[PDB]
Amino acid sequence: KYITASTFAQARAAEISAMLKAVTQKSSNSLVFQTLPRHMRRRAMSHNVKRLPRRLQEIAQKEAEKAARRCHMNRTLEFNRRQKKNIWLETHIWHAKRFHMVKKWGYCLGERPTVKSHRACYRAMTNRCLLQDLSYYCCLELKGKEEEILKALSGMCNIDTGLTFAAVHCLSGKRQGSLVLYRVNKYPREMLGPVTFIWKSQRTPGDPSESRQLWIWLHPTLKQDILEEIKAACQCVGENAKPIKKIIGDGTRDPCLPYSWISPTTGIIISDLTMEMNRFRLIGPLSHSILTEAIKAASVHTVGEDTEETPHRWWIETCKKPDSVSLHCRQEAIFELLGGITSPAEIPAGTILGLTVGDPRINLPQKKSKALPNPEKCQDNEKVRQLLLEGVPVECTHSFIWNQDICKSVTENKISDQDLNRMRSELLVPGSQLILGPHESKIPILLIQQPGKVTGEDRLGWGSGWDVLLPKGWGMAFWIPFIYRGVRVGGLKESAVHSQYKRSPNVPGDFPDCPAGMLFAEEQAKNLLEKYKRRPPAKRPNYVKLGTLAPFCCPWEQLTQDWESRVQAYSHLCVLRSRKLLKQLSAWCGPSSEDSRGGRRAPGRGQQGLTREACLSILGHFPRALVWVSLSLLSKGSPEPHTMICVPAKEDFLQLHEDWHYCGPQESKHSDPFRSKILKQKEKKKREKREALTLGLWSGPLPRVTLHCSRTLLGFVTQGDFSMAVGCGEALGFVSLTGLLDMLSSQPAAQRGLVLLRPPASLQYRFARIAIEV
Amino acid sequence: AVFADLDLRAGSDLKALRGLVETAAHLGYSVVAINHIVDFKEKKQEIEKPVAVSELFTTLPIVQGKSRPIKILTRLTIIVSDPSHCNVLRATSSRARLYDVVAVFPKTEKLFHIACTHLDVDLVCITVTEKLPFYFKRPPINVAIDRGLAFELVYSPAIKDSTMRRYTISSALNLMQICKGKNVIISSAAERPLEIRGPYDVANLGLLFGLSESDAKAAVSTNCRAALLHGETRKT
Amino acid sequence: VRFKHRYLLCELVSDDPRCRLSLDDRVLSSLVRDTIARVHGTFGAAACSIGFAVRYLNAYTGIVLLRCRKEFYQLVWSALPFITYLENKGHRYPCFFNTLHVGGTIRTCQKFLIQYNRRQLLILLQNCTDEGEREAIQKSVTRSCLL
Amino acid sequence: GAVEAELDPVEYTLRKRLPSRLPRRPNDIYVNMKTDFKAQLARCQKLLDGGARGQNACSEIYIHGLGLAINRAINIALQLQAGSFGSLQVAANTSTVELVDELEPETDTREPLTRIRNNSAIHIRVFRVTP
Amino acid sequence: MENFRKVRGGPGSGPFADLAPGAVHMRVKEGSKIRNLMAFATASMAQPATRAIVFSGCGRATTKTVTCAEILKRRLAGLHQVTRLRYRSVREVWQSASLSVLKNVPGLAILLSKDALDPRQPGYQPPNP
RNA sequence: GCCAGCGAAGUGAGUUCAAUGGCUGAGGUGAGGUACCCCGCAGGGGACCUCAUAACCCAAUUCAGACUACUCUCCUCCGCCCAUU
RNA sequence: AUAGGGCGGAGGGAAGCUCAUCAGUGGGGCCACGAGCUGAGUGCGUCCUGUCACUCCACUCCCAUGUCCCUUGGGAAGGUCUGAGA
Repeated sequence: KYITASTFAQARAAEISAMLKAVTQKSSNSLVFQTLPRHMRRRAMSHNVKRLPRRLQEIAQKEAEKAARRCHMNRTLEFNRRQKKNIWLETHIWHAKRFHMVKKWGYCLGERPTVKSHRACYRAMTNRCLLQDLSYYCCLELKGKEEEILKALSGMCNIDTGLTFAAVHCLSGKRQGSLVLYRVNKYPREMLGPVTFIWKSQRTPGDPSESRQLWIWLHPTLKQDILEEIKAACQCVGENAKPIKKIIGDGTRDPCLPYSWISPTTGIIISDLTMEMNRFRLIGPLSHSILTEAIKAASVHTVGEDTEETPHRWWIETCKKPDSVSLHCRQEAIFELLGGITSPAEIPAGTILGLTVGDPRINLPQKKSKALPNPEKCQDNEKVRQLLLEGVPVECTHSFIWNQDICKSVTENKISDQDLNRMRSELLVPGSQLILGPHESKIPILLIQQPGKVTGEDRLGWGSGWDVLLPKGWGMAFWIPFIYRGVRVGGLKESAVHSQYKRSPNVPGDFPDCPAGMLFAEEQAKNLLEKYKRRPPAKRPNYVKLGTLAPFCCPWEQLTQDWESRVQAYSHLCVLRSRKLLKQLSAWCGPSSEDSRGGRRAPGRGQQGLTREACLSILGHFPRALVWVSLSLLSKGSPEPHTMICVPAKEDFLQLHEDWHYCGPQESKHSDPFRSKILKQKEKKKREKREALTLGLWSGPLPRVTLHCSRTLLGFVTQGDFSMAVGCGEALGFVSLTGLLDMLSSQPAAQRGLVLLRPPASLQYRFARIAIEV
Repeated sequence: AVFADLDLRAGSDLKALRGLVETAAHLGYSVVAINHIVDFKEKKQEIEKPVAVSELFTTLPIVQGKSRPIKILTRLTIIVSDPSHCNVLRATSSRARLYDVVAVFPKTEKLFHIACTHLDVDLVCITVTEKLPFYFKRPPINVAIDRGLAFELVYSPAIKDSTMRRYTISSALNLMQICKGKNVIISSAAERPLEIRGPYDVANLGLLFGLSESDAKAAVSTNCRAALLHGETRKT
Repeated sequence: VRFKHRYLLCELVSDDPRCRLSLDDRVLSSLVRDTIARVHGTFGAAACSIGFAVRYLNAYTGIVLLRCRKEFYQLVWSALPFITYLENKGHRYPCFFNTLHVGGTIRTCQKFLIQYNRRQLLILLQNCTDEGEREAIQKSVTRSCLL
Repeated sequence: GAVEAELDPVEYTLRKRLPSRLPRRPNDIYVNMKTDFKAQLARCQKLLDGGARGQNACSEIYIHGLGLAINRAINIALQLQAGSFGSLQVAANTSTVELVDELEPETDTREPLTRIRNNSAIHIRVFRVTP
Repeated sequence: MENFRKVRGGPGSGPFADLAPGAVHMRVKEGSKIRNLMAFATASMAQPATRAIVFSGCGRATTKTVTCAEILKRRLAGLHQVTRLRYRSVREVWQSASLSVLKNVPGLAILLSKDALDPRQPGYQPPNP
């Protein structure tokens, strides 16, 4: 019975070794204070015991036997004085308490969390839920006649190049649009700025005779640029109160801002609303469930029967109309149908669905991070397919927060957020949500989702982000019910991984334009030059020996002038964001294979052909251009920011064909004749006591852009990081057209996007796969 | 990443042979080959059907690591003392084309020179037991590393004798000064049913021989992979 | 103010299972500390004796866990192949076999023992083919799901 | 305008909201395409052998996949039987996955024609049967 | 390109052999056979036969026999299908001389039935739409 | 003066009987040398060779700030004494 | 005057080498879709008949169970206080 007796020993070997590791995780050196989860650890557990839970406090009372001045000032008037400098949003007391606050081009906003959550933000974005605070995006309301709000803007969006908004007739009632503005119709290809655009007209008039509104959602670096362009294009004309608006805006309220003037001839009313209402970007698959379960629609049947004692009479006149009563039931029925919808990835293109919401702090669950899955009922199959295919909620889309006098009355009541918190201590409800409702906060909001990676065919729905638009008075009061459901909130760095893993460039300054990108790249050059002079030598690698001007991303004032001097010798800062020509450029770099006739498939359903004369006609049509490229490393690579893309040679393709997993060649070092002027400078500085060009700065950038390195450099990388989506290094940067079509003409054969890259801190060429996914 | 490919010198009976296979399958071994002792005393040529492992073993080699079947090979170990016996290896290379990897045991430095240059073998048996005078010369080593020829070091010091422990560690270090570790394997003979060591146990036993700090792990994995890779083109 | 340890696993793989019944912490500490003095000299016999101690040993299973330092793990882990002739009242010939050298970290050293134990009982199913032993495997799977 | 020049993005195919709940007590694996084959079977092996380490306990796994994915989602399941070597019962369940395609060119006079399409899926369910 | 395929529905087709079902086969790749097999699958609802339809498929046909049985579920609405997953050995010989190689492709077979699975399903689990 | 918490998977290191600053080779910077090459202003640059790269010290939930222990190093401010003109 | 040699003090929101191969180790990441669900074409059957055959036409080859990717002890991690993550 040795084979039987050996089974009892090997079974207990799996039992004891499993119990030695399971109890010890719950023991933690037999300590109660270290048994808590690592997200729920506070170091003030010894001074005051009240920072602990109730059931864990009873053991700590038994452990207590074994183990600066006051402040009496009006803090509201203190923060009112501090708001004169910055903008100071309503949710600043939430963010500054637990985030690293860094002042920027606008105001100070949250960038990085104090707790380490870099892997946690991506994990709460593809599986769990997440939401942000993006309130710096301004809006420009333009009131005017329909014939005048399009003729002054038709020479600004460039109809035949990108997405249109003028007469597309589908982005009008149903959904929103996204496009890039320009200058006046003289066609300069100089000034450009991305704007997510929204149309809405009233359905029951159905004619261009009523009031038509439209908003310009923009970035605060473009706020000096867009507002001065629309002004130039259309017409050359007690108690303690909370300062919900700005102090910069209210201090300029009499002379200049908000810019609300009228036009005599065109009737265009420019309504500058920089901080008039707040915006929250809610991103995630489970973000579609906490938007449905926590937010409840306002009961229009309960209030409008007999209760009439108090204003909010603007909703009473709405409840008096019988058409709006049946319409609010249709707005709630699709909103309750959103619980049947499992994810916001399948909803066609930026839909808009506004409804009236009774405020979600009525529920306010006692537990923290109370995450719930879906119910097991999955009925109503025909109702889901009605919204997936058509997706036309024009009757249900009723943006009621676009009225001027009604939105003032939302903020006019000045409700207290702490006095309602006492109501749960006065009523003493143990486990019920009982709030008396003769008059409640029956104010509407707006729901707009955003798709991610539409042009790229890799994921098709990575960034699925809702936007909850709401007035200015309802700030942190609407923030706090989402926190107790299981949301981990990122900042600006989490707003930076939102675009670099979605293969779109960042909106503040990473794309090079004339008014905006030159100011942020200089601001980017002031941060790392301070960090470069901060570190003493023999600790940092030198940059004259290894590469070129780096990590300072401004040689493209002369780099794009150099690549046209190479071709044409044998209008500036142009970006080819024209998706009709990007379909052709995707065919050259994307498919790199050959089986019978075409790349990766023999039918293709397209046009395959080699014509080098038509490629030269594109270069003469668009001179001095610059196109972004998404690129994918194969193996053994890690992209940094500001890394250089280098053209491979003929010997690089022969070695990779001979051996797989072959690391690229190294770089021969370059001579540094600027060292002799350093001891000339140091000995002259000490002579005059008894132009700062030390270790990589010089104003001589002309001959290096021609031919300096061994491999010819052609492109840069702005967003350089390793991806958690693909599983390897995924860089993102900008190249030129003449750099591509010189490489593409050399290889009509097998793989073409195999182009080496070289980081400036290293000397090792590493190859990636260029593929333009538009 | 094909790991733990060593060779055994084992034939007495089917009970002692299968016990070494099941023990090597237990530890880490995915390639186990059986060597045959051929010398100048009896002068026997049993090439066609020496063991027929695939016709005797019960068709299931199972390891507890990667959980893959074991590629069992057949290798030959020729003990050569006189140069007249070395001409037998050049005559049987075209008559019977079996024994995929061929290992030869030289004894004379004049015969060691033609073994590294002229004689077509795959591995070189280097065992020094009980005062065997054989010194190493640097030009016959420098040709064999460029050719791809490997060198064996068969050890069994822990059970039989304590005097044999010193000759295996001293004759090894005479080779480590010259060969530098380009292609060196360390296999072990096993006559008793327990004369084998573990898969990661060889990695410190190569460091016990010196020779490296990291490449001693590659002496059981990488240099043992080059024996079948170079010997396959010799057969075809 | 703390020392970095190394924890190496061993396994006795041999026939005649009366040798597996004759295992003790007093015998194992007198075996390993003696065979280092037989292979190495008095240097490694005491440089691998100031941190060397036994922590985990099952005579019915055959898993040996030993202690050693960061500076002296290469002397114990090289003395493991030269351990023969466990002298006792009978005739015994065991020989240790390493599995994975764990750098400290007892928790994942016990995790590798679980995955080694699970792979041993799955191969044992078809090779043994016993009705009374297969019911004992079902007692091992069911009690492991209750953990 | 579906012949000359038109953008054609594919939006998404609904799986369920279940993969917020399914990685707690069971384990679910969505087999993709053009990533790797050797990596995907290794992810099936580690997640099946994770006891009190993976999520809570190793009990059972099952594998999803769409019409291209089920050519290789069946490949990782049958190789697990010879790999894990134990009694693992395989049960499969087929269903219909709806697929809404949107195509819309950059033209004022055009409107996005939303096509209807369906695709086949499988639910290969691997038990842990006591031998 | 000469294949040699063995058959490894082995024990389960015992009670199916007494009913004489209509077997439906999809070898590797054939597009117009989808219009041909569904012509008889629709006819098998009208022709007098028992509720037993036998599908098969391997290689690349394992993703086409699922779509073939799915369209018949939109017409016949069967309530029980047994999908079995078994090794299928394919030994093809292609010319480079003649080279032989053994391939172990996955297989799939769908057994649409309605009446015969009433004492069945201890652990078989057919889906019931 | 006094009053407010959540047992629930997974920290760009995340261990908890307490993992991780590794080796070799090639560089950077800081000294020293040239029978070597190029540019021709006695000069300079490149190539090659030798050597230094540390001390203080260790993550146990994390972050900001103060304080303290520091030198392979760089920047600013100076003192003392020697020698020279 | 020559900060020429030697030494010492005070101060900074000073900083405390990098890169390539290989190895060890704790982890993390590693995307449900081929416009193939009445798909297309070829030769016969046939113009209504296909237990029709062929094309990895969309290469995904391979005894297929990671030779995949990234990171892994600091400026003060050390004490030891104040403050935040309600």
